Amino acid sequence: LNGGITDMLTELANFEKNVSQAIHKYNAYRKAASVIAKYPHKIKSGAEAKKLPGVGTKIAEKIDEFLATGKLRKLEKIRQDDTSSSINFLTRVSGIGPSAARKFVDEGIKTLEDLRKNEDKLNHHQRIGLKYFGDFEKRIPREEMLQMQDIVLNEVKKVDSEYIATVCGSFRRGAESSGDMDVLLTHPSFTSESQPKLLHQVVEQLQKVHFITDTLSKGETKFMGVCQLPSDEKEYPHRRIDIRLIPKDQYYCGVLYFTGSDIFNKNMRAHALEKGFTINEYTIRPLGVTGVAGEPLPVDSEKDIFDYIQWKYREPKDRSE
DNA sequence: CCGACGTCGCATCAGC
DNA sequence: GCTGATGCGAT
DNA sequence: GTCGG
Ligand SMILES: [Mg+2]
Ligand SMILES: [Mg+2]
Ligand code: NA
Ligand code: NA
Repeated sequence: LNGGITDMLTELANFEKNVSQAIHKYNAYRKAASVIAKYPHKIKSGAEAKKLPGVGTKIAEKIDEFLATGKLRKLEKIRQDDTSSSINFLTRVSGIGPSAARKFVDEGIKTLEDLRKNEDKLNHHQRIGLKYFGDFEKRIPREEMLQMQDIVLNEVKKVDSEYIATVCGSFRRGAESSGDMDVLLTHPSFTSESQPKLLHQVVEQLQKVHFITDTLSKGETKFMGVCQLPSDEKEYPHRRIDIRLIPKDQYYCGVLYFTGSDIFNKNMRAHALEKGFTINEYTIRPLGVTGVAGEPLPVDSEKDIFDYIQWKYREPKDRSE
């Protein structure tokens, strides 16, 4: 329908974020690319697009140009630019954002090769991003995700049978593949102000059984790293895994948010707002007579939240929006 | 015309 | 050495 | 870049 338009907008989005360092323009282009991707008609003019929320004058004009010529002069130019295309490209390495990408490129470090020759200039996260550059862009079929979940539940329950662990993200919604694995962890000993080894013990056991292979970051509540399923057949790609330790009374807010989708949480938070409730990742709080958030409300399941805002409990599988 | 546009854990930097 | 700022990746 | 107070 409109793939050349949404690809153009997304390509424009990356340059804003990665090259121009204009995060708000990057979000503007993505919002336009979104509303256009969900629009069930081949767009015939910019004015037609201008009607969607998030498509403004400049994007209307760009669609017009793309439609008359099949390209954008500005995009063609930026694509052929050595500095800018390299800056944009290097940011595909996890841990290299717009600012590290610019410094590298300033000093002639432009490709994954140049990064290979220059490990001493790279921090821990950046080497791991480089090391698994290829793997980190592969998707994870559900079947692998299920084997990954097997290992995670087994090993956590093994460390202490009173842990509760839930694998969230698109996997929880029954998606056919996933980009990474997001595990939320709680324990009856952990509430609000309340060991700082409850997370460490889990990471430890999963390294012990060679499931977790590398660490990007780890503190007392959040872990970010890499894992790989065990292999005379072909080895599995290395995967991103995050592990979060959330207090008991915030756990179900956490589970809901990190189940997504993006848009579902958008809509739900919005519907929530009009019923005079505000839901963040931690709490659901009732907005008082003048806009004052009061106390976090007691929550013991996902359903509890869904009740408060008089919404119908939704299965994770119907949470695209 | 002009400000908002998400918010925060962790790693690491800049400054004292 | 410590403190607060900044960069990054993110439902 | 778009929106909206
Ligand atoms: Mg026990
Ligand atoms: Mg994730
Ligand atoms: Na519009
Ligand atoms: Na990156």
